[PDB]
Amino acid sequence: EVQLVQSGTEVKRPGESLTISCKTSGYSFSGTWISWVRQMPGKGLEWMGSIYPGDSDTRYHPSFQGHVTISADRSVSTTYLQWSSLKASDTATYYCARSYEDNYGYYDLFFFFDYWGQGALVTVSSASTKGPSVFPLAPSSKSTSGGTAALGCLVKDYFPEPVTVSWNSGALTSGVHTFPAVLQSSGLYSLSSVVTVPSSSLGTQTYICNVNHKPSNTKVDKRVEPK
Amino acid sequence: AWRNATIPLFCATKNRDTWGTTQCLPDNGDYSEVALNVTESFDAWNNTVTEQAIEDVWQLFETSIKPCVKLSGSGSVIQESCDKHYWDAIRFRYCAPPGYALLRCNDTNYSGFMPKCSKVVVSSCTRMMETQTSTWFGFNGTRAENRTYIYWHGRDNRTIISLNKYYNLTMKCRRPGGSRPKQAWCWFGGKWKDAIKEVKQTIVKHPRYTGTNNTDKINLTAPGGGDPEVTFMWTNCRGEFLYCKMNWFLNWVEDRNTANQKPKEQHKRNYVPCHIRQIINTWHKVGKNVYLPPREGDLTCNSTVTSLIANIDWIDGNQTNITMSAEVAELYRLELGDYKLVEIT
Amino acid sequence: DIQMTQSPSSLSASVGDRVTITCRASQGISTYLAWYQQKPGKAPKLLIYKAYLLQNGVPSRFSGGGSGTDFTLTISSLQPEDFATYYCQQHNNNPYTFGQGTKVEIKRTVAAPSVFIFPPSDEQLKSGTASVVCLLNNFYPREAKVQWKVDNALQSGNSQESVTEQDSKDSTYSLSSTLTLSKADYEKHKVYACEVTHQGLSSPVTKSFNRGE
Amino acid sequence: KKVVLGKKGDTVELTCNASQKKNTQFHWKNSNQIKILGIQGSFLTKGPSKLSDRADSRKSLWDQGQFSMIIKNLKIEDSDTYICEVENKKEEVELLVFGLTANGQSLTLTLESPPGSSPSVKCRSPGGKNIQGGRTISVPQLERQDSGTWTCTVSQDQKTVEFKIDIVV
Ligand SMILES: *[C@@H]1O[C@H](CO)[C@@H](O[C@@H]2O[C@H](CO)[C@@H](O[C@@H]3O[C@H](CO[C@H]4O[C@H](CO)[C@@H](O)[C@H](O[C@H]5O[C@H](CO)[C@@H](O)[C@H](O)[C@@H]5O)[C@@H]4O)[C@@H](O)[C@H](O[C@H]4O[C@H](CO)[C@@H](O)[C@H](O)[C@@H]4O[C@H]4O[C@H](CO)[C@@H](O)[C@H](O)[C@@H]4O)[C@@H]3O)[C@H](O)[C@H]2NC(C)=O)[C@H](O)[C@H]1NC(C)=O
Ligand SMILES: *[C@@H]1O[C@H](CO)[C@@H](O[C@@H]2O[C@H](CO)[C@@H](O[C@@H]3O[C@H](CO[C@H]4O[C@H](CO[C@H]5O[C@H](CO)[C@@H](O)[C@H](O)[C@@H]5O)[C@@H](O)[C@H](O[C@H]5O[C@H](CO)[C@@H](O)[C@H](O)[C@@H]5O)[C@@H]4O)[C@@H](O)[C@H](O[C@H]4O[C@H](CO)[C@@H](O)[C@H](O)[C@@H]4O)[C@@H]3O)[C@H](O)[C@H]2NC(C)=O)[C@H](O)[C@H]1NC(C)=O
Ligand SMILES: *[C@@H]1O[C@H](CO)[C@@H](O[C@@H]2O[C@H](CO)[C@@H](O[C@@H]3O[C@H](CO[C@H]4O[C@H](CO[C@H]5O[C@H](CO)[C@@H](O)[C@H](O)[C@@H]5O)[C@@H](O)[C@H](O[C@H]5O[C@H](CO)[C@@H](O)[C@H](O)[C@@H]5O)[C@@H]4O)[C@@H](O)[C@H](O[C@H]4O[C@H](CO)[C@@H](O)[C@H](O)[C@@H]4O)[C@@H]3O)[C@H](O)[C@H]2NC(C)=O)[C@H](O)[C@H]1NC(C)=O
Ligand SMILES: *[C@@H]1O[C@H](CO)[C@@H](O[C@@H]2O[C@H](CO)[C@@H](O[C@@H]3O[C@H](CO[C@H]4O[C@H](CO[C@H]5O[C@H](CO)[C@@H](O)[C@H](O)[C@@H]5O)[C@@H](O)[C@H](O[C@H]5O[C@H](CO)[C@@H](O)[C@H](O)[C@@H]5O)[C@@H]4O)[C@@H](O)[C@H](O[C@H]4O[C@H](CO)[C@@H](O)[C@H](O)[C@@H]4O)[C@@H]3O)[C@H](O)[C@H]2NC(C)=O)[C@H](O)[C@H]1NC(C)=O
Ligand SMILES: *[C@@H]1O[C@H](CO)[C@@H](O[C@@H]2O[C@H](CO)[C@@H](O[C@@H]3O[C@H](CO[C@H]4O[C@H](CO)[C@@H](O)[C@H](O)[C@@H]4O)[C@@H](O)[C@H](O[C@H]4O[C@H](CO)[C@@H](O)[C@H](O)[C@@H]4O[C@H]4O[C@H](CO)[C@@H](O)[C@H](O)[C@@H]4O)[C@@H]3O)[C@H](O)[C@H]2NC(C)=O)[C@H](O)[C@H]1NC(C)=O
Ligand SMILES: *[C@@H]1O[C@H](CO)[C@@H](O[C@@H]2O[C@H](CO)[C@@H](O[C@@H]3O[C@H](CO[C@H]4O[C@H](CO)[C@@H](O)[C@H](O)[C@@H]4O)[C@@H](O)[C@H](O[C@H]4O[C@H](CO)[C@@H](O)[C@H](O)[C@@H]4O[C@H]4O[C@H](CO)[C@@H](O)[C@H](O)[C@@H]4O)[C@@H]3O)[C@H](O)[C@H]2NC(C)=O)[C@H](O)[C@H]1NC(C)=O
Ligand SMILES: *[C@@H]1O[C@H](CO)[C@@H](O[C@@H]2O[C@H](CO)[C@@H](O[C@@H]3O[C@H](CO[C@H]4O[C@H](CO)[C@@H](O)[C@H](O)[C@@H]4O)[C@@H](O)[C@H](O[C@H]4O[C@H](CO)[C@@H](O)[C@H](O)[C@@H]4O)[C@@H]3O)[C@H](O)[C@H]2NC(C)=O)[C@H](O)[C@H]1NC(C)=O
Ligand SMILES: *[C@@H]1O[C@H](CO)[C@@H](O[C@@H]2O[C@H](CO)[C@@H](O[C@@H]3O[C@H](CO)[C@@H](O)[C@H](O)[C@@H]3O)[C@H](O)[C@H]2NC(C)=O)[C@H](O)[C@H]1NC(C)=O
Ligand SMILES: *[C@@H]1O[C@H](CO)[C@@H](O[C@@H]2O[C@H](CO)[C@@H](O)[C@H](O)[C@H]2NC(C)=O)[C@H](O)[C@H]1NC(C)=O
Ligand SMILES: *[C@@H]1O[C@H](CO)[C@@H](O)[C@H](O)[C@H]1NC(C)=O
Ligand SMILES: *[C@@H]1O[C@H](CO)[C@@H](O)[C@H](O)[C@H]1NC(C)=O
Repeated sequence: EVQLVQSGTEVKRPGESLTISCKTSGYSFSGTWISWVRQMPGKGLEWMGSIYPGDSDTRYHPSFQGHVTISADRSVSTTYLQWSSLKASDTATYYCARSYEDNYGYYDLFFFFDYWGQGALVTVSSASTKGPSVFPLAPSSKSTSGGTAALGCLVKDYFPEPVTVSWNSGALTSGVHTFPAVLQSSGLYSLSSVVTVPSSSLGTQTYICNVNHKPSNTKVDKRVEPK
Repeated sequence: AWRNATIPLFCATKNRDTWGTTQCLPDNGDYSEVALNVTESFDAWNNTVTEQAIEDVWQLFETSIKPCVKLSGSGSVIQESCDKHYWDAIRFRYCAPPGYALLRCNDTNYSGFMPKCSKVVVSSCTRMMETQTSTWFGFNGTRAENRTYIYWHGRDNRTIISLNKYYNLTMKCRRPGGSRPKQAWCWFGGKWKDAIKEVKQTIVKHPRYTGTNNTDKINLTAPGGGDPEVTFMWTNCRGEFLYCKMNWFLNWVEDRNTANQKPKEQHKRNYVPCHIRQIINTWHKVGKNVYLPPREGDLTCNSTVTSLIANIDWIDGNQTNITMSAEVAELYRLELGDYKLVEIT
Repeated sequence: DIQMTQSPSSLSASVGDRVTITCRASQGISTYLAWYQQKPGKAPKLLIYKAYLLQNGVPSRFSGGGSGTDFTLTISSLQPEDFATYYCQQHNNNPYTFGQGTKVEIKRTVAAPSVFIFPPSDEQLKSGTASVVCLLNNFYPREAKVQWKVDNALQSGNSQESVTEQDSKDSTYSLSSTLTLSKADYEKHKVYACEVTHQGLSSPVTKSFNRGE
Repeated sequence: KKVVLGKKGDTVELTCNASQKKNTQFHWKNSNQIKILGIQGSFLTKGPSKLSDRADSRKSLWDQGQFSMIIKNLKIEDSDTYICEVENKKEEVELLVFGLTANGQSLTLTLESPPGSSPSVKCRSPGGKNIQGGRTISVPQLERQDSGTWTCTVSQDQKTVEFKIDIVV
């Protein structure tokens, strides 16, 4: 099988250099164009450039010319994407993408992408690794109706992503809504995880958050109780 | 290290060696190739190897079946000694002279125009190539594989299509003996209906094709008029030149609705009537050759059918014609179009 | 530089429906267009190339058409796995460009949001900031307007929203709105109110609390 | 654009500069893009166009580098813009075909034209009386002084073509 395997997640600061990579297998690396594609958060796909490893011929989208360098090493079947000086605006997901191979030679007519890497998350920010503060969202008279009540936790001020949130060590899965994190003016991330449960159970059953943030190796378990 | 080169090549044969201006050396028997770690450009038409092959086949053509009179379009009438002793069509290979080498694109993606081939192999000589001359179809070719593929001119809509070996396509021509000295039959064997379907499916998938994707509107098309070598399929058997009327075969292979046709041409048959001619138009130079009356006896020739010569014609998205071609030279651009001559320097 | 314009940006349909997306090129690209499918958190997947050719393995319910500038992608009978975003891409003109996407989400009966509100915890107040969370649960369609009011004073520029992906089973959305203030400014006012507008509501609904009660 | 004028029922020979590498296919096509003539090797091909029955080329000049299209028995409908094509290098030529017919008494020289032309006529008579017009020339009362051959000239912008008609009464 054809496989494009990219390097892992990256967290850098503005001004630093960065090289991410993509190692291929299952086909003749030298005889097919391979490209890099950017997907900014919540946005579409942008073709950045491509290289024909067999002779180092390169192409760049006019908006990325001079800001990135694409290269390849045939001895290890790998293509590289390099920035000399990162900006915060370079924060996005980056995809390795191989051109369609069986093009009868017409790579300029069939310049579409049949195999993709898993993607690489690249975060560029001046912020520093920081674990989250977890605050309870206690159920109240203003979080209840029809015998069902809403409660949750506020996972605030952490960098970088991601954060995982469980409820009662995974025993509670129904009604849970863990929201996608937002980026604040401070440069730190926040998110909330809420769950609806029967009001009758508030007095009896205990509800605890399970917040893990591996980048800072912080695990937290905050109990959320009424009043 | 090398650079592209244009220099005369030397030919090599296994049995007979002389014809016209051409003289070949003995074949050494080595058909090995070595893989290279390089990217190179290949082109079956802009190619000194196939250009030279076309010239040597022309030299062979006029010495294998000897004409009695050569009529040039200039007006010269040239008589020559002629008999019914003919040379069979041969196979020969080309060999790079010292200081030169032959590259070859060893890639199934090769379609006769490849600005970047990264599966290059090198050798001193080429494969053996078939030298028979015909229109419409190619016979006894050496390039058939278990797939259909197209050499498509990089700057035109000229093509030559390699038919799939799987379908076992053949042609048996026979002019029975007497005691009808100038008329015969040619029988088309093999799974012709599937082979043509696969040709059309192959065209639909090709990056160069922007016509209809409805294969019911893609059709083998006989030329409407012109020289007889164009309107009939042109071939030879036992030193006699055959001209075959192909209407019934086209009706049959495409399963056409023939009601709108003259009654004589409404038939759908896998065999076709052919006739022998003594005056032919020459295919490589403007002129006419005159040959002796047909020989006596039973004339029979069994051939594989390995290629289809055609232009792919469309002006919109509603109809595509695979127009049968009399461009004899395309046969040899299929035979050797994957080679390139380079100067080892 | 060829621009690809996809219509519509979003579209709702049910299992078994016949859906068709459009893509238009700022100039003619002949028949050289590709379609991709992308699901959240995963790489694009090629479906069609050269406008009408299906990649190996793609189910036959996918079909493509068009030439010149107007192209379409059609799914004959939508299946559960087909709910995703779809991109077109012209693939014969350097630089190569994509459409901005067409999202295909599940259809359901309109459902108004359950509005809840959470005052800031005392732990957070002890730390120096206050976060008021407004929660809209299990609504449809996704469009919603959430305005904050502090003592009937409209707030602007100090709140952030987050929306879930459409749920798999009941096909609704949820949205969180978070108002952030100093502990100081939070103790200078009394009424904090979350005003929600949405199609399933004939008049905007409000959820409010009084500080310290 | 080059323009060539022909007389109805006559023959015309359009020319094309056939100078390029060997084994380059040349084509004569009409404006609707259907082929009329073509070269394949040293063979002549003729297309679906049913004008091809009256179309031919001069093979003696194929060596000197000329791909002519000769059309016999010209019809008014043969008027068209024809294209000599070779690997997407086109050279056009507009052919216009006219006919000049006839019928004390009155003479009426009528001119037959294809749709889109704007022709003029300038006839002379045996006696030297000139006369001009558009579609038709008229001499309402024939003098008998002019029975003979009328040298006429038909014009279309820069180019002209000459007719000769014999008249009695
Ligand atoms: C695509 O490829 C196929 C396959 O190659 C081509 O088909 C071949 O075409 C050749 C044409 O030369 C056919 O060969 C000819 O067959 C003639 C008829 O053969 C039978 O009858 C004769 C008696 O008349 C028998 O002697 C034959 O016996 C032969 O077969 C047995 C069994 O294999 C052998 O043991 C024998 O030794 C024979 O080989 C057959 O029963 C035949 O007359 C003809 O012979 C002349 O030409 C050959 C070739 O040089 C000479 O060796 C032979 O001595 C004869 O020579 C006469 O003519 C030459 C000049 O023409 C003179 O110089 C001589 O002095 C002499 O007078 C030849 O063998 C072959 O059968 C056929 N194959 C098939 C499968 O159909 C296709 O043409 C090709 N297609 C295209 C488009 O190119
Ligand atoms: C078919 O032919 C092809 C073509 O020859 C062949 O492919 C080559 O294979 C060889 C290995 O056999 C490859 O050589 C490797 O190249 C690696 C990449 O080198 C480049 O990148 C280096 C790292 O860049 C980072 O760091 C630098 C320095 O700080 C920084 O500038 C960059 O921005 C980036 O951060 C870089 O260091 C390197 O620069 C060196 O070399 C260049 C070129 O000569 C020179 O100009 C520089 O001054 C400097 O000397 C270059 O930019 C490289 O990392 C790798 O190195 C390891 O192996 C070698 C031995 O090979 C050790 O000596 C070395 O210590 C390391 O262990 C190695 O050099 C080559 O890149 C391939 N070429 C291509 C085009 O793919 C195929 O193998 C052939 N196929 C077969 C079957 O034979
Ligand atoms: C092999 O054969 C094919 C098929 O014949 C041939 O394809 C032609 O390739 C040329 C380019 O070399 C194309 O010409 C381009 O046309 C662009 C606009 O396309 C539109 O208009 C076309 C013109 O037709 C009009 O006039 C005719 C009468 O003359 C009339 O019948 C038509 O209805 C129309 O009014 C038209 O053919 C075309 O329609 C086809 O294609 C579209 C997709 O684009 C498809 O939707 C239709 O169904 C139909 O198949 C369309 O309406 C034009 O913008 C372009 O101009 C620029 O690009 C060229 C190329 O680089 C530059 O040279 C030029 O300077 C400009 O930059 C150009 O004129 C022509 O459209 C192709 N024809 C077809 C049918 O596809 C190949 O060339 C052949 N290959 C070789 C090697 O010879
Ligand atoms: C390669 O194959 C694909 C199919 O796999 C093929 O796709 C077509 O692409 C062409 C453009 O090249 C389209 O033509 C346009 O059609 C526009 C709308 O036409 C409507 O009607 C179509 C016919 O329906 C009737 O007939 C069918 C039987 O044929 C019958 O079952 C129906 O019930 C009905 O009676 C219909 O197919 C078409 O479908 C659209 O909607 C369906 C329904 O959802 C959807 O499934 C399709 O995918 C498609 O989106 C549609 O309903 C028409 O407006 C447009 O005309 C404008 O543009 C042209 C020029 O482009 C102008 O000349 C004209 O003046 C207008 O401005 C044009 O006619 C065709 O509809 C596609 N068909 C399909 C099924 O996708 C490609 O063409 C093939 N490529 C080649 C090169 O052959
Ligand atoms: C260009 O090249 C294409 C091939 O690439 C070629 O296509 C061939 O077209 C013909 C028709 O033009 C095809 O023949 C038709 O097939 C249909 C469908 O067949 C299947 O399905 C039916 C059920 O619908 C089954 O019964 C059948 O067994 C098959 O499984 C047939 O329905 C057609 O039959 C009618 O027309 C025939 C004329 O050829 C008659 O012989 C037959 O009796 C049928 O007649 C009746 O119906 C007609 C309308 O349907 C009506 O007009 C008649 O008066 C009468 O009532 C027909 O067999 C053929 O399969 C295609 N071949 C391939 C390989 O696809 C194009 O013809 C060609 N174009 C040109 C111009 O050459
Ligand atoms: C030597 O040359 C011969 C002649 O070319 C060649 O035979 C051909 O082999 C190919 C490949 O094996 C055959 O192609 C397959 O054909 C079937 C038949 O279906 C078609 O025809 C019917 C009408 O009879 C149509 O209704 C139908 O729509 C098809 O057009 C196809 O079903 C095969 O498709 C598969 O591959 C597609 C992608 O390529 C998939 O989209 C499709 O769904 C099929 O795949 C499925 O099964 C796979 C296996 O589980 C799975 O992995 C996929 O995900 C998917 O689920 C295919 O097109 C062709 O018919 C043969 N032709 C003849 C005349 O026999 C020999 O193979 C060749 N030999 C060698 C050694 O090279
Ligand atoms: C693939 O191969 C097929 C078959 O060889 C080709 O089809 C031929 O195409 C030509 C031109 O497209 C056809 O000729 C045309 O016929 C039309 C219909 O004819 C009727 O009407 C006239 C007038 O009333 C009658 O005299 C006649 O008897 C018929 O009743 C005509 O209308 C056409 O004339 C007009 O269009 C052409 C261009 O299309 C102009 O040049 C003319 O000046 C005029 O404006 C024309 O005569 C022919 O009939 C087709 N043959 C068959 C068997 O179908 C395809 O063209 C070819 N495709 C490609 C891409 O090469
Ligand atoms: C030119 O291209 C052809 C076609 O790809 C090459 O021939 C092919 O070579 C491969 C590799 O030797 C053969 O497959 C191999 O088979 C062995 C034995 O089972 C297996 O161990 C390998 O993993 C691989 O599968 C393939 O069968 C063969 N195909 C044909 C049609 O011969 C050829 O080697 C290339 N030439 C050069 C000089 O590179
Ligand atoms: C045919 O191939 C040759 C190469 O073998 C091409 O030659 C080059 O042509 C360009 C432009 O004319 C020159 O700048 C190069 O110096 C040529 N190289 C050599 C080695 O001659 C030629 O252009 C090709 N012809 C076509 C029509 O593509
Ligand atoms: C072609 O012939 C071979 C044997 O020579 C046979 O195995 C194969 O099945 C044949 N193909 C068809 C389509 O009959
Ligand atoms: C050629 O085919 C015919 C008919 O199938 C057969 O009789 C004959 O033996 C075959 N071989 C030759 C050399 O004619």
